[PDB]
Amino acid sequence: MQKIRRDDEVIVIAGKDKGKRGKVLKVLADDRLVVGGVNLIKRHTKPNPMLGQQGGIVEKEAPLHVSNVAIFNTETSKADRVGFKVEDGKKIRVFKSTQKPVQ
Amino acid sequence: MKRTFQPSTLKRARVHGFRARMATKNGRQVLSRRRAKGRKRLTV
Amino acid sequence: SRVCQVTGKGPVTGNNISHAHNKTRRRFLPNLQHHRFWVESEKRFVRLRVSAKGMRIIDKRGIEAVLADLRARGEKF
Amino acid sequence: MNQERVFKVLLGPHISEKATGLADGKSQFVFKVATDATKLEIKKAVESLFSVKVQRVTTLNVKGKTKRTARGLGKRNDWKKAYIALQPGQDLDF
Amino acid sequence: MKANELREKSVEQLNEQLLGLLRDQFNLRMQKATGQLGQSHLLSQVKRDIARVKTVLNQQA
RNA sequence: GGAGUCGGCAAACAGACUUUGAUCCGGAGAUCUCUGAAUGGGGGAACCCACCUAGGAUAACCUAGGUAUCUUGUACUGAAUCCAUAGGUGCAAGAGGCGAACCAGGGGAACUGAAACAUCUAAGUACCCUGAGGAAAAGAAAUCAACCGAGAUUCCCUUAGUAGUGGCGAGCGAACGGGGAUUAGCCCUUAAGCUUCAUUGAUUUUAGCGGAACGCUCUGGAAAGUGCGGCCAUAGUGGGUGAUAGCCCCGUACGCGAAAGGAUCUUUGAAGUGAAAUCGAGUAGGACGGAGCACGAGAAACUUUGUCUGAACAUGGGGGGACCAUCCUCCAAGGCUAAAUACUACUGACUGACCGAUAGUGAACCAGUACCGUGAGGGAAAGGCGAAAAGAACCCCGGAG
RNA sequence: AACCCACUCCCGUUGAAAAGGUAGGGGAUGACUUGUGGAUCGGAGUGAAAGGCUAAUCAAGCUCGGAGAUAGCUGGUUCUC
RNA sequence: AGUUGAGAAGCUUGCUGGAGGUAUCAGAAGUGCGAAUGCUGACAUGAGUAACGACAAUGGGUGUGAAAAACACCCACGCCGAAAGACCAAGGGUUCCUGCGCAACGUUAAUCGACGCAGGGUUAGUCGGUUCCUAAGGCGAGGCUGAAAAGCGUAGUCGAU
Ligand SMILES: [Mg+2]
Ligand SMILES: [Mg+2]
Ligand SMILES: [Mg+2]
Ligand SMILES: [Mg+2]
Ligand SMILES: [Mg+2]
Ligand SMILES: [Mg+2]
Ligand SMILES: [Mg+2]
Ligand SMILES: [Mg+2]
Ligand SMILES: [Mg+2]
Ligand SMILES: [Mg+2]
Ligand SMILES: [Mg+2]
Ligand SMILES: [Mg+2]
Ligand SMILES: [Mg+2]
Ligand SMILES: [Mg+2]
Ligand SMILES: [Mg+2]
Ligand SMILES: [Mg+2]
Ligand SMILES: [Mg+2]
Ligand SMILES: [Mg+2]
Ligand SMILES: [Mg+2]
Ligand SMILES: [Mg+2]
Ligand SMILES: [Mg+2]
Ligand SMILES: [Mg+2]
Ligand SMILES: [Mg+2]
Ligand SMILES: [Mg+2]
Ligand SMILES: [Mg+2]
Ligand SMILES: [Mg+2]
Ligand SMILES: [Mg+2]
Ligand SMILES: [Mg+2]
Ligand SMILES: [Mg+2]
Ligand SMILES: [Mg+2]
Ligand SMILES: [Mg+2]
Ligand SMILES: [Mg+2]
Ligand SMILES: [Mg+2]
Ligand SMILES: [Mg+2]
Ligand SMILES: [Mg+2]
Ligand SMILES: [Mg+2]
Ligand SMILES: [Mg+2]
Ligand SMILES: [Mg+2]
Ligand SMILES: [Mg+2]
Ligand SMILES: [Mg+2]
Ligand SMILES: [Mg+2]
Ligand SMILES: [Mg+2]
Ligand SMILES: [Mg+2]
Ligand SMILES: [Mg+2]
Ligand SMILES: [Mg+2]
Ligand SMILES: [Mg+2]
Ligand SMILES: [Mg+2]
Ligand SMILES: [Mg+2]
Ligand SMILES: [Mg+2]
Ligand SMILES: [Mg+2]
Ligand SMILES: [Mg+2]
Ligand SMILES: [Mg+2]
Ligand SMILES: [Mg+2]
Ligand SMILES: [Mg+2]
Ligand SMILES: [Mg+2]
Ligand SMILES: [Mg+2]
Ligand SMILES: [Mg+2]
Ligand SMILES: [Mg+2]
Ligand SMILES: [Mg+2]
Ligand SMILES: [Mg+2]
Ligand SMILES: [Mg+2]
Ligand SMILES: [Mg+2]
Ligand SMILES: [Mg+2]
Ligand SMILES: [Mg+2]
Ligand SMILES: [Mg+2]
Ligand SMILES: [Mg+2]
Ligand SMILES: [Mg+2]
Ligand SMILES: [Mg+2]
Ligand SMILES: [Mg+2]
Ligand SMILES: [Mg+2]
Ligand SMILES: [Mg+2]
Ligand SMILES: [Mg+2]
Ligand SMILES: [Mg+2]
Ligand SMILES: [Mg+2]
Ligand SMILES: [Mg+2]
Ligand SMILES: [Mg+2]
Ligand SMILES: [Mg+2]
Ligand SMILES: [Mg+2]
Ligand SMILES: [Mg+2]
Ligand SMILES: [Mg+2]
Ligand SMILES: [Mg+2]
Ligand SMILES: [Mg+2]
Ligand SMILES: [Mg+2]
Ligand SMILES: [Mg+2]
Ligand SMILES: [Mg+2]
Ligand SMILES: [Mg+2]
Ligand SMILES: [Mg+2]
Ligand SMILES: [Mg+2]
Ligand SMILES: [Mg+2]
Ligand SMILES: [Mg+2]
Ligand SMILES: [Mg+2]
Ligand SMILES: [Mg+2]
Ligand SMILES: [Mg+2]
Repeated sequence: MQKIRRDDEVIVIAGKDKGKRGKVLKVLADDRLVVGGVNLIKRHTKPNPMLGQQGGIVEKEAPLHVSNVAIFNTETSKADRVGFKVEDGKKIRVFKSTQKPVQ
Repeated sequence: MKRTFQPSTLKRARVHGFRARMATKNGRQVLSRRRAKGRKRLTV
Repeated sequence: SRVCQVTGKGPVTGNNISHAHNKTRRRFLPNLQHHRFWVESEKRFVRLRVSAKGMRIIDKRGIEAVLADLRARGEKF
Repeated sequence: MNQERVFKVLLGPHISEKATGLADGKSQFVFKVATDATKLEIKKAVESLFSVKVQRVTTLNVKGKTKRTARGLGKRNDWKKAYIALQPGQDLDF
Repeated sequence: MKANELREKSVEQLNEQLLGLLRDQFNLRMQKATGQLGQSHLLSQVKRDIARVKTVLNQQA
């Protein structure tokens, strides 16, 4: 089971945005994630009149590696690793420091 | 000047064709020796 | 081919040695002829390509018994 | 012919400027059909589905154009065509 | 069209179920030829429906 | 299982799929065009033309089955010819083709060496052909030894480059006897064993599950790196994350897991086989021509056979390197038998004082491809932006270059 | 004349062409010329016979194997004192 | 670039480069290249030289175009006409037509093209095949022969020219 899921609450560790918070938007393959509000780029695309039209300069996020973010423990307010807890009938993700469920 | 290769598809299929190699065991080993090299053509 | 029906003898190979001891390949062939044998329990002649040594066996063991051996081993004479 | 084959013989109308001229001046329609469709099958299928009275069908086989690319020489699919002649006045609408 | 719902019928009214899809598969190809098709996914979906009916139609014996 | 997905080059634009469980992974099942042993008949492979039966239409057909040859058994029938033999039909079961090496046979070179060359060597090699199996073959003394004894076959080390053999030239080359790997014998007054089912249990295999421990500071685009202090260990020289990570991620040590298929070892019921009937006759021995034995006719014993002959019956027969006498030791002309042994086209795991794009496979890339040849056949070149496309909006010269 | 052939000169020889061209030349109802399909081949085929031809290769084709044949013969053999 | 040794060589630094290197002493070599008419790529000299492929032959006007000796049209010249015209077979396989193009191909330029891209185009009871029949020849149930592969051949069934 994935430790970092979609629509999570994470925090950036390592990278230029080290210390920012956001929510996971897209979980790309080959271990890359799109986290809202971090790693912003500007893309310049020719608005050629051929084949309709196109945009100019755009702002959008750029995927960063999956090992550069961690779950935010919003009780101690710091990055924590996670584990998988014994099942009543199903696995649940829990924090390593406090052994408490994450949602 | 007349050159050596004067094409014809009927005389091509009756000498080098698939059904001409499968008639004799000496031509059946040409096919096996070509299926082992990995050829894509394998027959004229 | 040149194989005795009742004994299975077939051609073999060997050498010719000249006085200077030159060796060349050769073959030894069985001495086999066609011959009709009277079969009493069938009232007709049966023709076989048997060797001369195969006739000595037929004379000794009989012909009805020899034909039985050929029948068992799938010989169509 | 089994009713399963009835729907598997016609593939669609053929769109061209020559087909549009025939559909007006001679009441003749051009279709794309299966490569193993005989003239008898096409005649029965057009009447069965479209509810018309076809009078004659001709047929021709079209080769696949061969195109050149950096990785070799690829070619398209051979297909079949049929000119279907209807009665003097009626439309082969869908 | 789940195969569970398909086993609730009989061969007599499954064969008309297969004929109903042949209309639908044909009509969608007539629209595609003229270019006035908007529901492009329906081509690949109808193909799967016929294959499933023919699957169950083989299990009755 | 647990949330994304509609394979890649290869990106884009639409249509969609779903926590009422998708894509994905494993077991089983269904469908499985045409050609190819190709098998209804032909044929220039991927094409052409049919027949019979059952069912369905009414027009110019549809659906499902079958129809090659040969071998074996069986039922019917029936030529010269009276009877029956050959033959002709219909049924059942089996074979056919492919595959790198290994195995047992059939046929079988030459270059070369001898500083020439014939006998000899290379060599029973290369090559061609035929069968079988996961192994094959050989196997239970008509064997050796030497008057003391051993005890089926197969493989390894010695004996030993020794005794022999050889235009006694170049060369070829044992055995006896020792040390080991393996352990096993049983039948023709019918056995061990081997198959195929039906059972009694166990173990593996085809997917997966959990899996411990790091904070602060400096340089820097980015910290894993500097400095300071901790924690985990049956897990510390694994891979990669924006530079060098036991504690960031995937893993690792270590424990768990199979609706259902495959395999193995297991007890006991059955059927079949072993299987040749009754201890071995055209057999042992002999003459001529060959082959094999380390042994090339040599004092040349022994095995085998193309031609021709040809015994005795346990007070009998074979062998002990010409031959004879005496002693010793075995019982041929009927069979079955595991392990130790050979190989790897194929799959998995780990490793390397192996290569790092003229190297390593011919081939890191859409390579047995492009290209060359009528064909068999021959056979290339060609890797790297950046951490992330953020791959250069907009203006000017220029042919809307 | 067409068609088949190739006696002379010159050009061309890195050619327009790995055997031609322009001028003349021989046969042109025959032992003639030609299309299509078929048969014979490597110590073998075929030859009105030149050892000629058998896919631009012939006093023994091409291809892959024995094979890295053999070479008392040429050539080459890499840093320092 | 400077410097140190008798030599193969060593060391210290400036610039480029952007992630790996290996002191000392031992251990293994695919361990040192100017030659082999050596092998593979790249690049020189000849040299801006020979040649631009039948010596039927071209001259103006207009148009398009960034740009016309070569493109399209018009007037006027030349050449073939038992072909240098038209049509079948073999062989080839989209070279056919239209719209948009000029990087490369065209022995020069190109607005043109048998060139690039994308669409379109081949309609049969009588034409040519297939189905029917056979020639040379091929294969060939049984059969005869042959170490094995296999050879020949009967019934038969393929094979047009
Ligand atoms: Mg021929
Ligand atoms: Mg070719
Ligand atoms: Mg010899
Ligand atoms: Mg037609
Ligand atoms: Mg295709
Ligand atoms: Mg078939
Ligand atoms: Mg056939
Ligand atoms: Mg057939
Ligand atoms: Mg077989
Ligand atoms: Mg032999
Ligand atoms: Mg020799
Ligand atoms: Mg020597
Ligand atoms: Mg010599
Ligand atoms: Mg010598
Ligand atoms: Mg000599
Ligand atoms: Mg020899
Ligand atoms: Mg087997
Ligand atoms: Mg055995
Ligand atoms: Mg015995
Ligand atoms: Mg022994
Ligand atoms: Mg004793
Ligand atoms: Mg001498
Ligand atoms: Mg896990
Ligand atoms: Mg962990
Ligand atoms: Mg690490
Ligand atoms: Mg950290
Ligand atoms: Mg038996
Ligand atoms: Mg006996
Ligand atoms: Mg005995
Ligand atoms: Mg004897
Ligand atoms: Mg004798
Ligand atoms: Mg002898
Ligand atoms: Mg001898
Ligand atoms: Mg001597
Ligand atoms: Mg004898
Ligand atoms: Mg004896
Ligand atoms: Mg003796
Ligand atoms: Mg045995
Ligand atoms: Mg390479
Ligand atoms: Mg490099
Ligand atoms: Mg290469
Ligand atoms: Mg001519
Ligand atoms: Mg001549
Ligand atoms: Mg002359
Ligand atoms: Mg003159
Ligand atoms: Mg003349
Ligand atoms: Mg002349
Ligand atoms: Mg005259
Ligand atoms: Mg004359
Ligand atoms: Mg003629
Ligand atoms: Mg021949
Ligand atoms: Mg000759
Ligand atoms: Mg020649
Ligand atoms: Mg020769
Ligand atoms: Mg010779
Ligand atoms: Mg050649
Ligand atoms: Mg050649
Ligand atoms: Mg050599
Ligand atoms: Mg050799
Ligand atoms: Mg030298
Ligand atoms: Mg770096
Ligand atoms: Mg590194
Ligand atoms: Mg070192
Ligand atoms: Mg070297
Ligand atoms: Mg050099
Ligand atoms: Mg030198
Ligand atoms: Mg050189
Ligand atoms: Mg030179
Ligand atoms: Mg120059
Ligand atoms: Mg000059
Ligand atoms: Mg000059
Ligand atoms: Mg000049
Ligand atoms: Mg000129
Ligand atoms: Mg010229
Ligand atoms: Mg020209
Ligand atoms: Mg002009
Ligand atoms: Mg002008
Ligand atoms: Mg001109
Ligand atoms: Mg004139
Ligand atoms: Mg054609
Ligand atoms: Mg083209
Ligand atoms: Mg054109
Ligand atoms: Mg144009
Ligand atoms: Mg230009
Ligand atoms: Mg140009
Ligand atoms: Mg074109
Ligand atoms: Mg016919
Ligand atoms: Mg005939
Ligand atoms: Mg024949
Ligand atoms: Mg036969
Ligand atoms: Mg016929
Ligand atoms: Mg015919
Ligand atoms: Mg004809």
